[PDB]
Amino acid sequence: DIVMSQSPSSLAVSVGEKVTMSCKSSQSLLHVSNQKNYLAWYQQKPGQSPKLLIYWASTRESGVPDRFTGSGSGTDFTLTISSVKAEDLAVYYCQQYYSYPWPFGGGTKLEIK
Amino acid sequence: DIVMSQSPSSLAVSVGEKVTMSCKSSQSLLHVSNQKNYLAWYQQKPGQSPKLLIYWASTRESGVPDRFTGSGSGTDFTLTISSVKAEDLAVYYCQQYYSYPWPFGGGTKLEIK
Amino acid sequence: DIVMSQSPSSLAVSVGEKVTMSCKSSQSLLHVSNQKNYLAWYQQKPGQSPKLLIYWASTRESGVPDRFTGSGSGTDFTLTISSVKAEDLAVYYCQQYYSYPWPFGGGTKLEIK
Amino acid sequence: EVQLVESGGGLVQPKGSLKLSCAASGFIFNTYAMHWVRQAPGKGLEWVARIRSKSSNYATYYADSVKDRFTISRDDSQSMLYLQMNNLKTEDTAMYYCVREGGYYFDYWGQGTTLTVS
Amino acid sequence: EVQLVESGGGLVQPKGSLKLSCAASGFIFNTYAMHWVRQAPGKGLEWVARIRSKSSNYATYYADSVKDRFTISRDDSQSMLYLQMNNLKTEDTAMYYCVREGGYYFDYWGQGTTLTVS
Amino acid sequence: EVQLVESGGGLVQPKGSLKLSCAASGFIFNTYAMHWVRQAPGKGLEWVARIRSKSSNYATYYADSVKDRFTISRDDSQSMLYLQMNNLKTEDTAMYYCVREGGYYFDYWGQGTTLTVS
Amino acid sequence: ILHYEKLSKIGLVKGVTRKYKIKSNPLTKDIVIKMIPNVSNMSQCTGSVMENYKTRLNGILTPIKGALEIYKNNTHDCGVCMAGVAIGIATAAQITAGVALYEAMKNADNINKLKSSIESTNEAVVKLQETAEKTVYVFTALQDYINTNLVPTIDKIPCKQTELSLDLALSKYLSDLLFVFGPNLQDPVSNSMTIQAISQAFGGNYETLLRTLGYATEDFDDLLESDSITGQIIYVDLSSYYIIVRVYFPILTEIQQAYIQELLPVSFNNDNSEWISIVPNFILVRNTLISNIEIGFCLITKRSVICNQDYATPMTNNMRECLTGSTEKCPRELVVSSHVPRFALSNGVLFANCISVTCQCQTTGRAISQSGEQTLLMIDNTTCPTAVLGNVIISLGKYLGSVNYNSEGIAIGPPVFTDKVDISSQISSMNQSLQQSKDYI
Amino acid sequence: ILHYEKLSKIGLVKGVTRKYKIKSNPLTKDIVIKMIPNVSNMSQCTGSVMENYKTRLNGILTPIKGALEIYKNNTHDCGVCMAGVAIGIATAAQITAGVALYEAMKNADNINKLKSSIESTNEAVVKLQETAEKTVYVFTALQDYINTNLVPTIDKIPCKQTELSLDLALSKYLSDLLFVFGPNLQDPVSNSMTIQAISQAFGGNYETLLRTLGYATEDFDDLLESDSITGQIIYVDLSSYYIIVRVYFPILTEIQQAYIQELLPVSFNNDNSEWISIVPNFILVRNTLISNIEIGFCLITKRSVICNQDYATPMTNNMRECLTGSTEKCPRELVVSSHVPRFALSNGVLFANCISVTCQCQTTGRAISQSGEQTLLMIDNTTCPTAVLGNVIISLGKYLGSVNYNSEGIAIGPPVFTDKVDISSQISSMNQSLQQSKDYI
Amino acid sequence: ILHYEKLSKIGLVKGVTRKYKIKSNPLTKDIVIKMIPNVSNMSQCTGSVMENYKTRLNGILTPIKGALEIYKNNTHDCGVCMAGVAIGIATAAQITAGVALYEAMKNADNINKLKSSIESTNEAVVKLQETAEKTVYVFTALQDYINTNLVPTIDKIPCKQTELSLDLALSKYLSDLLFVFGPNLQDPVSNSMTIQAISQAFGGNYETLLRTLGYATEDFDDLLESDSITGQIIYVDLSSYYIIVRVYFPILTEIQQAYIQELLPVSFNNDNSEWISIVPNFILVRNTLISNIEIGFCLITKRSVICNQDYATPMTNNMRECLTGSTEKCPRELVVSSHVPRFALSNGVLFANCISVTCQCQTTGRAISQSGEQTLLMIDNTTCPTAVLGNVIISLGKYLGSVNYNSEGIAIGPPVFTDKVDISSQISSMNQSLQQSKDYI
Ligand SMILES: *[C@@H]1O[C@H](CO)[C@@H](O)[C@H](O)[C@H]1NC(C)=O
Ligand SMILES: *[C@@H]1O[C@H](CO)[C@@H](O)[C@H](O)[C@H]1NC(C)=O
Repeated sequence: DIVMSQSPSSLAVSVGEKVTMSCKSSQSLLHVSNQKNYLAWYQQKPGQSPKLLIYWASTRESGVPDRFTGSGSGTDFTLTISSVKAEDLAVYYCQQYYSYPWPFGGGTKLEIK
Repeated sequence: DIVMSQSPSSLAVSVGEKVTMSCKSSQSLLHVSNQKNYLAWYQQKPGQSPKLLIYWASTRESGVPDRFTGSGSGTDFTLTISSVKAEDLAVYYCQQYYSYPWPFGGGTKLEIK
Repeated sequence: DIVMSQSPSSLAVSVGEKVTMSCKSSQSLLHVSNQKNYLAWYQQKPGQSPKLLIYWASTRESGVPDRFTGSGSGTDFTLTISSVKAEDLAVYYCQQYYSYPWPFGGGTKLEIK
Repeated sequence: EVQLVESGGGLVQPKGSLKLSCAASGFIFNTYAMHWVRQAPGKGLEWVARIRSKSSNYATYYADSVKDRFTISRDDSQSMLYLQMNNLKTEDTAMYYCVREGGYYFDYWGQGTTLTVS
Repeated sequence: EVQLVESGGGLVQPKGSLKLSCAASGFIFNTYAMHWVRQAPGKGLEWVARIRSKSSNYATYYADSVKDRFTISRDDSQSMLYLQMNNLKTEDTAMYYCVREGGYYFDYWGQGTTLTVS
Repeated sequence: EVQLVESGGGLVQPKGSLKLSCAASGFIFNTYAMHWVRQAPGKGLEWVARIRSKSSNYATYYADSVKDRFTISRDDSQSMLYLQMNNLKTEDTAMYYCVREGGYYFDYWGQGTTLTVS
Repeated sequence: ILHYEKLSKIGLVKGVTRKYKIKSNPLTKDIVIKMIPNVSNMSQCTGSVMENYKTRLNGILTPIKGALEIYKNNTHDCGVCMAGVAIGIATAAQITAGVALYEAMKNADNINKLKSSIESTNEAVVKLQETAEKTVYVFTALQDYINTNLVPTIDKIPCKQTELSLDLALSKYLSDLLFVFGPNLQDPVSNSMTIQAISQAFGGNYETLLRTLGYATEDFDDLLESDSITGQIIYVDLSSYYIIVRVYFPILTEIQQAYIQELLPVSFNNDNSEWISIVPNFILVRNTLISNIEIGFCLITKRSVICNQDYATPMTNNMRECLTGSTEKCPRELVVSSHVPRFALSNGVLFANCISVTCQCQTTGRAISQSGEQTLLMIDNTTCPTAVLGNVIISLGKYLGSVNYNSEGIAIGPPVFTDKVDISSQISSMNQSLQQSKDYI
Repeated sequence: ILHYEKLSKIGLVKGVTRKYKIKSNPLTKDIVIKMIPNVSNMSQCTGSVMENYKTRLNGILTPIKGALEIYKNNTHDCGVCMAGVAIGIATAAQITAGVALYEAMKNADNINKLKSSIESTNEAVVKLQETAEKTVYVFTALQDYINTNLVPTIDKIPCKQTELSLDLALSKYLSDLLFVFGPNLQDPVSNSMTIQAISQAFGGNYETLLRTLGYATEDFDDLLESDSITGQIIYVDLSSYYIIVRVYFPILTEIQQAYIQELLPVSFNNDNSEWISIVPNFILVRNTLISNIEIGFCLITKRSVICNQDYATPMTNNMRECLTGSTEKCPRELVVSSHVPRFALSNGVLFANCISVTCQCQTTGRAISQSGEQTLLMIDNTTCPTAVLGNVIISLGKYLGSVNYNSEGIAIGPPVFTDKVDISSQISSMNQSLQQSKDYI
Repeated sequence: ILHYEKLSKIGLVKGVTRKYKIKSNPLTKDIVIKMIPNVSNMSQCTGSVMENYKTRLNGILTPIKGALEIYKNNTHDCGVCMAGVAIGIATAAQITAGVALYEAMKNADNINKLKSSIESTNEAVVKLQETAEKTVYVFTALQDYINTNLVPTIDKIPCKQTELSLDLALSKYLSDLLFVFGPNLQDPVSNSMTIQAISQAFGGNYETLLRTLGYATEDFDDLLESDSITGQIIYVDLSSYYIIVRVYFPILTEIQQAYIQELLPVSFNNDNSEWISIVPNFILVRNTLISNIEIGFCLITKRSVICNQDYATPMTNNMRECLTGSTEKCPRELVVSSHVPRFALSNGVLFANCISVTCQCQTTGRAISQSGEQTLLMIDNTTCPTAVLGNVIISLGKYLGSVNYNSEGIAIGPPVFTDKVDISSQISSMNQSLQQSKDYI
């Protein structure tokens, strides 16, 4: 089993500021043959169901705004928002879907100043 | 199973005339490796046992007169007598010996005018 | 099983004389791959345990004097002493260790004149 | 287009049993694998169970905490997903989500249904 | 040189039994396969049964009409061929021929023996 | 350095039994195969039995004359070799040698012990 | 009767269909090849290299004549009659070649009457036209080099250097010749040696021989590259040092009701892994009979497969059943490399492993998604009129087949390993398991 | 995680460790190759050989242009757009090569404006430098031979001989060319053809092309010998008879956390017999993953293995377990020949089969004896500082590992046979035994 | 102890018997090869191509000297003494070759004293005869071409063309050299490289080297074609650009009580089908021991098999039992092609499949008939004195063996499939059947 960790647990940002959060895995998520990383980023707004943001390491789901960027490789991954709006108030999760038991991360809460 | 058919059932010829009969099979009798046709022509005179005339498609049995000729390939075969004598009064059969159940043809009776 | 024979059974020799004894096997003792002969020569003095003299066809055991020589191949083998001393009063055996049941020879007794 | 609707939640006594249902529409149901994911009040997301399609012989997977108590099943003719839960404990009170797996990642999520054990 | 002589034919009652024999001479008997061929009065030729040599484990073949009623056998020491027939019907009245197979075609034919069922 | 000491010989009645022991020192015992070789009074050498090491599953070999009467065994912890003999005959009176096999030839010989049957 | 839909679902996308044709019905021509040049115009200082060259060439050429004498002594008119006791041991091909060798002897005897004219040629290519019965061509190995290099330089350099240059040229020619005409030539009676190998006696210039003899077309080049143009040595002269060669020119006949089908392999997805089917890539169909073909000996063009011999080989029943629809009997192998083909195009329709490669539709701007339960995706213009795969943008046609292709699954086969050491290890493991099972029995 | 001690005990002595590197990131250059020489200075008696040569060359060159026209007609700007219906059937490599062919068209069009200057060159290597945009090099196939041999001899020999010499030279050039540019070239669209094969249009002199284009280093030679320098034909002219070739120069990138380990096989003793382990001699390790590698397609240097593509292949579980310590799963084969390696040196330590070879110590003068129960013998300077094995006397280092190496035995594997006919026989025997076991069942 | 009657009945007709001989006991000679020509007589306009050629040649030749320095630094008198710690990792062959390299150093040092004379040679072949101790031959790579082509032309053409011609010749020489002496040469210490490969440094003219050194016979040609004549590089000069090579000339020794037997395969009839036995065609017998042989590495002549190394390989017990009479253990394969051998001649006796081919007797005019139960027919003159098979009429001898050959049958073996993909499919099928049988267990 691969253990998933997130940092920071909470972070307060102002409108228009650039923000960055990090996700780490105990083992490499890179596939041997097709060279793909099996990591996903999900967003959950208060009172709503979770929504998929990034499904590969850096591939955006349809309808996601251009300001979200996923990056990284191996065991280190990063989610970056260039300019956080007021509608980005949510909790973000990183998940690995390489193998059983497909665990989620701890989550990172975003706060607006 | 392969079904054998003969044509005509009966035919009346005069002495010195050229005659021809046909045999047909529902499937090809040609062997894949040695390129041989597994068809035989037999002759039966009245009151006598059948006698082998042609054993391959065109190979004459020893003692057969030179005026008998076998020809054809695939599913179509032909027995030709260049000049029928009075001693050719008999019934002719075509047979396939490629596989089970080795059926005989219907037979073609020859009549002398 | 391979049968081993020795010749002569007994032989009387004087001091300083060259002596030669022969051993024969019913089958070849030469190994197919490493080209080695599986024949050994042992010496037994009166009232003592047997001692190994030659272990391959011609290889001397450590401590054996230089005057002992083994030679031969196939089914014919020879033990030669260039100059027999008074201390060579013993019985000599040839043995094959190629396969079961590893039989010894009959033995050759040496006598001093 | 893709729609997942959960039902069957409520309040149960401890050591009881209850079955949750998920109705799917807007896509070909028998092609995809399905998941159940639960979230405790105020806590994070936790994977529960997975069922595969007919081409993979309907292989099922369960989490450690519910390995011998939960059962996941599917009905392709009615396009329905079922989670039967027995020997319920006070640690199982949560919101449950029916999840459509696309590729190997979690593609679509339902609204969720509430289970309370007391 | 090659000679085949048939014997054992005659008149039998319906639902009876009879055994036909074929004596061969002029060739090495245990090398070749043997056949029985029957001809109804005024009709064409019909293959009945085939037996193979010792190198092919004495494999036997029968026609559809006589599959469970006829038995073909051979004796290499006496160079004899036998056809044992049980449950005889009125459709079996015919002339029977012992046939020597050369190559894969029918090489030599005997004189034939008459079976009448009435 | 290499030392082999035999013990246990003596005089026994016919149809009796006796066990001989061989103590080895000066080398690593569990690496080599061991042999017993007997010599009748005034006659030549005769091979008796062979035991192999642990890497060859302790395979044992016996001569024809003692095939069902003798048993060879080894103890690697004590570095000991044993020959148990039953149904002893008057043909077994001889001097016995514990032999260390080096390579495939007989490398080292002991002093020997005397067996008399009368 | 190949089931192309299921094979495509397992990663075997159908390719082009080719015709099958084999050589037959050759015509014959005769040529003379001289292995020693004419040095009469530099004979002032040829030294003694010609005698040494003659000795070496005689030593090379004696065994070939010895081998031909075995069949020449024991053949006569009978219509060709052979003495089997004198020959002793032979194959059928050797006997047929000996019959052909006997047939060529009349023309060889007609040619051999021009020995004086052959010995006096001083050009690289010479036509002997004494009578129409023996109109022949003579090719001399090193005549051009001597005529254009050594002769004009005679008065310029010291001709010790000329002698050394001639010796070096002769030695280089012998070094080239020994690969073909040395002790490797054990059976010169046969007629399976190609014209390209024979041309080593003329410096490897088979174009000159073929252009002097006949004509050139596209079928001529196809015959040349399929090794169908062959030659046979019929006479060796040990005094004038020449050989007589009979060249065979066949024609290509097309075999009716026969074709060769090609399959393109594409990797497919199963259980977070990449797989490739282990299936023959070329299939021969003759009169609805399916078989293998050893295509390494044949020439593959865009429209046909050309061979000098029938190369059909048998196929197991399980492979034949797999090719006709039983996909559970088709073996597969795991992919551990990053360099494998991942999509293919057939009849304007795309077959792609979109789990491992990025597929998206340009018409709508959306990505094309493959479920983890599917092996491949079939893409046509009904769903995506124009697809982009990296740097290529391709428009698509309409798929002919089932409308529910992507909604129907397939049964998978067992994984295999094709390494030779792995084959030995698998054989040992299966034998040990069988021995254990018998031990239980 | 290879268990080197047990593998050495079974006869697999560890060798050197090499790095893994593959080609990537190529740069492009363009050259022009002319297939017909300029004969304007001997045109008094060229005869009519030039017309025949032109006809033959046109027949050779037409199918290549026909094959390129398939992709040139169906490609346009969309950023490359392709018509899949017109193409019909293709592989991924062919589509990528077609994209590259479309990309090269602008430079091809720039070069094609110098047709008059190309047609008038009369040297073997010519630089066209009209503008910096189209600075190109032109190579002519037989210009040097004509300039240095035929022209100066025009007044010395009868020029019928000159015409025959020119014809022979052209025919020899065509004979050399047909191997590469004949009907074997079925797919000219791809870019996998090496520069060495392309240089056959220039007489096989790829050194001149590479020296005129770029530079030479040790990595350049390693790239050249690994078949990483390739070229693609992008334009064919049927009137002036020249081709335009794009040459790719890649760089070698080293793959991180990957290495290749070599094993030296040594025969060992068991039950009065000689045995050799059947184990792969080259093992690829990437991120603690063990796999096979097809090393026949790669170049092996002293410090690295160089390939133009990833050649990793899967390995069975039993072989992986054997390589990690389970010696009872490693197959072995009997030795019946007298020519096998019997000792090896690793880190200054000797591993020798002293049953079959004579080992003795020079320091003490005594022989080194191996028991019949042991497979090999490890010799280092703790027991023998200097060992003599026949005619070689070698001083030894200290072994790193277990102090009780020679006192600990190993478990042996099952014997195997690796002959092809033996493989078929073993398959038949196992099938018959399985059928008998099922018959009992 | 092969059972030839039963093997002939199963289609394996005995052929000729050959002797077995291997190389041994070589003698040594030493030669010097110069890789740079002398251009002192055109040095007016050599330009600057010589400096570039020297730089490229130095880059080529440096790694070989670096590899030789590893063994030259760590070897001394001890009678050859080696430092195993400095060498580190080596094979037995490398150590033996290093001993030979140390042995050649005295003659190398004697030769190296003539450096000034070596540097001043201006002929292709030069004999240095200062003292009988160092009588050596020097071969220069391109001296003949420069002496006979470029120098006499100097006053005729502009010598810019001469410079370009020299550059092209040097580049062509380097292009030829790089195949043998490039980075492929990883281990120059060994002595397994043939004289043909070494001659690439002299333009591929090994005939000149061998003729200048020694003599030529039939055994010389057999040794040359079996790759028994080898050479070893012992000294490299990076200032004058030459190498010193030691050439080994062995002799062929015949192995007693050993022979090689050939079997000719003939198709046979069974159940309206055509079959071919899957049995090795060459069998090695040594002292009544039967084994396989890798004959692809050897040279096959009419009377003997010649190899540079013993190539005996083991054989399974089932195949050995099949070869000694157990015909039920011999595998067979179905024939689906129309091109197979159908008869053979052995000791004047014909073995023919007369079911598939037309056999008739000319003496009586009657056809020869085969029963459908028989595999083959043996034809000799007791039944048919003269047989006609198509266009060949052959008289026959008397068969030695059983008088009742055609009246006695044989037991048949199991059919097999020898295709590689078929092998994988059969392995998978057997494994699945074994798994099912274990599931029942
Ligand atoms: C492609 O375009 C060329 C130039 O217009 C034309 O000659 C040719 O017929 C077209 N089609 C093919 C298949 O080459
Ligand atoms: C070997 O000796 C030479 C000559 O002294 C020296 O240049 C070189 O560095 C030494 N070592 C090696 C590894 O060549």
